[PDB]
Amino acid sequence: TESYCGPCPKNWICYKNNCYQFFDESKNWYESQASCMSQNASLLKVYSKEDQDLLKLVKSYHWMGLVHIPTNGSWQWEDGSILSPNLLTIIEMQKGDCALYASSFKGYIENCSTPNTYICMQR
Amino acid sequence: ESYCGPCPKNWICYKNNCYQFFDESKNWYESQASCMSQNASLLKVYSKEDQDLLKLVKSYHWMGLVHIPTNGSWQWEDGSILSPNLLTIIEMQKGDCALYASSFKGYIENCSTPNTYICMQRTV
Amino acid sequence: VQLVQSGAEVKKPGASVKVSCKASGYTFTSYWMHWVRQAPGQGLEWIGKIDLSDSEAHFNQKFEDRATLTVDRSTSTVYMELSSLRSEDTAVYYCAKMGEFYFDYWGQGTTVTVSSASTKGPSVFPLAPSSKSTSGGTAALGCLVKDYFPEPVTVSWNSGALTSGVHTFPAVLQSSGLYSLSSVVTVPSSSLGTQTYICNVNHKPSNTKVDKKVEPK
Amino acid sequence: VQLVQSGAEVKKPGASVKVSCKASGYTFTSYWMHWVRQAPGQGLEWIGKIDLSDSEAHFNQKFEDRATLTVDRSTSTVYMELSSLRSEDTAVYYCAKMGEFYFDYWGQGTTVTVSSASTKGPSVFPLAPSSKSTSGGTAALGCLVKDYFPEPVTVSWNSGALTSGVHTFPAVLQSSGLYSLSSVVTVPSSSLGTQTYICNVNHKPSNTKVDKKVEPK
Amino acid sequence: DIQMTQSPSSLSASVGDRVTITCRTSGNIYNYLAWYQQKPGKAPKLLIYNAKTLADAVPSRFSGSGSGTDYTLTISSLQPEDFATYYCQHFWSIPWTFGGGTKVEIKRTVAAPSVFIFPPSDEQLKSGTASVVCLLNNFYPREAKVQWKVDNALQSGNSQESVTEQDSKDSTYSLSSTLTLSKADYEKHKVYACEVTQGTTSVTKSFNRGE
Amino acid sequence: DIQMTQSPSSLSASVGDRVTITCRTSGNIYNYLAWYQQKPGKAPKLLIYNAKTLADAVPSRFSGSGSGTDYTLTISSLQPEDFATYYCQHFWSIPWTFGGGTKVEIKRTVAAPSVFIFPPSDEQLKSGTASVVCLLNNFYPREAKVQWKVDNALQSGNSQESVTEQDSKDSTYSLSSTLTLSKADYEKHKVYACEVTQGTTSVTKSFNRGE
Repeated sequence: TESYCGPCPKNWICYKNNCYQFFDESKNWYESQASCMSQNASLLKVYSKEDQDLLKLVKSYHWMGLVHIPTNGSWQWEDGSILSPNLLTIIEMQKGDCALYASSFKGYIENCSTPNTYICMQR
Repeated sequence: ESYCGPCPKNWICYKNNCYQFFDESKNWYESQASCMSQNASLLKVYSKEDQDLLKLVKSYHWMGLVHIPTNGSWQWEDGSILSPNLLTIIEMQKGDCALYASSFKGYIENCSTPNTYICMQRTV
Repeated sequence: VQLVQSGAEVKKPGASVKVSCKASGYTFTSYWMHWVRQAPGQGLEWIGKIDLSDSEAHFNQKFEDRATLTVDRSTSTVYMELSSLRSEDTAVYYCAKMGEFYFDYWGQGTTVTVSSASTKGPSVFPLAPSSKSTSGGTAALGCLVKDYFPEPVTVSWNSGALTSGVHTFPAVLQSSGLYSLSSVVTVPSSSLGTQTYICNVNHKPSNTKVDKKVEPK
Repeated sequence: VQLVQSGAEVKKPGASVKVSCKASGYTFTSYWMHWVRQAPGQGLEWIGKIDLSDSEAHFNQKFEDRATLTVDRSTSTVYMELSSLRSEDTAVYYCAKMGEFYFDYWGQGTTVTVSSASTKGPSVFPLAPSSKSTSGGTAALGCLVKDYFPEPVTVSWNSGALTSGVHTFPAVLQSSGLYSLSSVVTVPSSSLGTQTYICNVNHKPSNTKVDKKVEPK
Repeated sequence: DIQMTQSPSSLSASVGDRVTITCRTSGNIYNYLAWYQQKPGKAPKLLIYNAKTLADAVPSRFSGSGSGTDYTLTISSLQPEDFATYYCQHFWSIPWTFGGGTKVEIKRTVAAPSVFIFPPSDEQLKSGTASVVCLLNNFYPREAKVQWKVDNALQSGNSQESVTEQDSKDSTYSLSSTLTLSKADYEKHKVYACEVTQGTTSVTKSFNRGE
Repeated sequence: DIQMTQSPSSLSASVGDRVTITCRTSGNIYNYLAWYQQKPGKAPKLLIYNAKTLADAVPSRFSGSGSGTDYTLTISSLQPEDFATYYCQHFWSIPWTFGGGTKVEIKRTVAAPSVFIFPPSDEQLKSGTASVVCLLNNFYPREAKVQWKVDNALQSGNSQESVTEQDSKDSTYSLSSTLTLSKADYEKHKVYACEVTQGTTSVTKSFNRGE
C-alpha cells in the first residue's frame, strides 16, 4: 500500500522491508556477530545500492557481516554469499580478515579483534 | 515482533516516526512546502532516545526550527520553543532558520541558502 | 539536592587535575552534565558538557585542547580532567545537570589551587596590645599567621573559650606564593595584665598546630 | 555490447582532455562506469570509477588531483577529464561497465596523444625498385611517409587491390616530434615497366591524402 | 562568543528599595537569559530563566524583563536575605557565558574606623622580616584608602589588605593592612604611620620604632 | 597498493603446445583475479575470472589456477587464434592493477631475410635531408643485427628501426631501418651499406651516391 513496514524487531529502524539497528558499544567482530545473532538477526549485509540507499548517509565506521574465513580463500558475507567486486569499494587501511562499513558503500579492512561500533540487519 | 507503523512508502520508520532524506537543494520555505506536500513537515527534534538515529546523519539538513522575530524566540512548527538542553546551537553567521547536523547540533543559517532537508511525519 | 564532587586538589603548574561528579538520578538515558568554574576574582566560565548516556561531549574553545570528559556508566560518575595547569586555573569547579530550561542540580564545588609553592606550616607572631591598640574600656590584640601553604588554617582563641569579638581576616596570597592572615580580638582593657590570650592556629595540610601566647609588650 | 567513446584527441603538454562514453544500458539504477588507460609499451592502469545513478566517484591516488568524472542522466554520458597533461599521458583511454563478476562491456577506446608538436600532413617520397635487386626472385618498392603528426596514417596500394606481400611498418617518432613510416611491397621484377604501383597515404588528422606512383629509376 | 555586561558591578541599597540590575549582551540571545543569586561560599541559585520566567519557590518580588541584547532584573522591595551577588548567563549558542556580577550591599551612613597599629614582634624581626599591621575596626563604606608612610615617605607595592564582610549588626566593615619590610629596611627608619582616607576625612595612627 | 608480476614477458611456442603464464601479486588478492587476452588494436577480452572460472564462449583449453599471491593461466593446446598478449588484473582493493603482460608468438623454422637498400629520392635531397632505408623482408626470428656502414665506418645514433607483427600467412617478421643524414652530411660520403647478420650469415646491400 503506502504504509506499514514489514515485520521487524521492536525499536529498530525499518526501511524498504528491512530492519537495522546501530550499536554504540565497542565490540570486536565475533562479539558483534554474537550480539546480532542474539536478536534473531545478523551483521549488516549489503546487497543493493537502491534498497539500502540510507547507508549513504550514516557516517562513522561500523562492523558489517563481511569476513574472510582463512580456509575458503575468498571473502564472504555472513550468510555465505560471495562478495561481488561491484558492490563495495574495498580499502586496506589495516590488515585483517574482517571489514568495517563506511561512508558511501565502502569496505574498510580491519583486524577482527579491534573493537568497533556495529550495525545489525534482519530480514 | 512488531510492524513499524503507517508511514508514506519508502520512508524510514523508527519508534512511531517516519522520515525521509532529500538530496534536492531547496531553501527553507520550499523545503517546508515539499514536506507539506507529503502530509508531513520538516524534522522536529524532540527526544534524543526516540530519535537516536539522528546521531549518524552526515550532511547538514533543514529542520523545522525558525526565528520568530515578534516573540524573539526560536520555534518549532507546532509552536513550542527550543529547549537549550535539546541541541548544541552553533551561530557562525546570522540567519532566521536552522540546519540539523550530526550529534544533535543546530547550525543557524540563511533561510535563502538551498540545502538538503529531512521530512518527518508522526505515525497515528 | 546537590551532586557529589571529589575533594579539594592542590597541583603544581604543568600538572593535571581530575575532578569527579556523581550523577544522582541517571537512569541510562540523556543526561547532559556541564562543567563551570569560578575564580576568586571573577564570575563563571563554562568549560564543557558530556551526556552520560552516549558519552557525546562538547567543549569551550578556550579549554578544548586541554580538557577531557569521561563517563563511567556503572558508577554514574563523570570525570573532568584539565591538563596543562597554570595558576589562572585556581578556582572552584562545579558540575551541573542541565534540565529542560536551566540547571536542575549543581555539584558541591571542588576547590582547585595551582601553585609552585610547597606545603609549609605557618609561623605565628603576636599582635601585642599596646597603649597604641587600646580604646578606652576595650583593647585589641591578635596573631599574625604568616607564611603557610596551602589553605586553610583554623584560628581559635583560648581553645574556643574566647569566641565573640574575634575577626579572622581572609587569607592573603603574598608574592612569595605563601599565604598569610591575621586574627584579632577585642577584649576588656582591664583584663590585659591578668587574662592570658592564646591563639590556636591549626594547619592540617602540614600536621602543624601552633599555640601563641599574646602578651602586653 | 559496446560503449561509444569520443573520437581521437590531440593536446599540448599542460592542456586538458575530456573524453565521453555513452552507456546505453543505464536504467536509473547502480551503474559503475570505470576508466582505464593503456600506454604503448605498458600494461593497463585504472583511473577511477563513477556511478551513473548517484554521481558517486572514486579515483586512483595517482590521478585524483588531475582527474574529474562527470555524468549526464538524460544522455547516459560519462565524461572523464584529465588535466595538467604530460606526454606520459599519451595512451588509449577505455571506459568499461563493471558487471557483477568482471567488466561486462568495454568501450572502443579513445587515442589521446599529448605532444608539443602541431598537426602536419605527411610528405611522401618513393622507395624505387632497382631491377639490380633480384632478392628472393622478386624486387621491392615502397613509399616513405615522412614528417606527419599526429598518428595515424593509412597506406593502401592501388586502392586496396594490392595486398599480397605488403608490409606497412609501425610509425617511429623522430626527435623532431613528427612521426615517419614506410610501406613496402615485393613485386615481380619482370613486370616493373608494365604493372603500375601507386600507394595511397591517408592522414585524416590533417585531411591530407597523397597518391604516389612508384616507378623504377 | 557572546559577552555579557552586568551593570553596575556594585550597588549599595536599603531594605525596601526598588533595585534594577542590567545585563547587556554583545549578540542577540533570543530570551535565553538566566539570573542567579550567589551568597558567599555557595553555588549559584537560579531566580529567573528565559528572559522572564520565575523559578520555583522564588518570591515574586523578583522579576526579569528585556528582549534582544538588553535584559533587566528587578527586585521591587529588597528584603534582608536579598543582599548577595547577582549574575546573568545565556543559554543560547556554545559557549554559554556569564556576566561579571552585581554585588548588592547594605547601605548605611558614612562611618570612620577606629584604627590600631601593631609594630612587628621582636620574634619576627629577629628572623629578618618586619610585618607592620594596621587594623581598621569599624567603617563604611568599603572603599577606604589606606596608605603607609615611613618617615613621611609614601610606601607603595609593599602592603596588602584584607576585609571582612558587612557586619550583621551595624553594617560596617573591618580591614587589616600589612606593611612588609626586611629587618634591615625596618631599622633605617623611625616613624611608622598608617593613614586612612574616606573622601575628605582622614585618620592617622602612628608609632616610633622602639617605644 | 598491489603490484602484479607476469611471467614470462614473452613466449615463443608452437601450435599444440602446453603454455603456462603466471601472475604473482605483492599482496593477497583473495582469488579476485582475472585473465585477459588482447589482440592488437582491440580492447582486452576476458577469459578467466575469480582465478578459475571460465567466461562465456571461452574454449576449455583455457584454464586458471592458483590462490593467495600465486596464479596461473594454462593453455592446454595452443591454437592459431591464441597468439596474443595476455594480462592479469585484480578486482580486490582500490586501485585495481594489471600485469605487465605476456606476449605469445608463433615458433617457426629459421628464415633468412631478403635485404634491399633504397637511396634518398632526389626530391627529398633537394629539401636538405636524406633518408636511407634498409628493408629486411620476411625473416625469422626477430633478432637480426642491422648495421650501417658509410664508406666502411660503422654508424651510431643516426638510424631507427621498426618491426612488423608476425605475418598472418608465413609467421615471419619484417624490419625497416632508416638512416637520417642532412643533405650536407650525406654528401661527404660515397658508399652507403646496410649489413644484416643472422646466425652465421652476413649480407651487405649497398649503393654509391649518384648511381
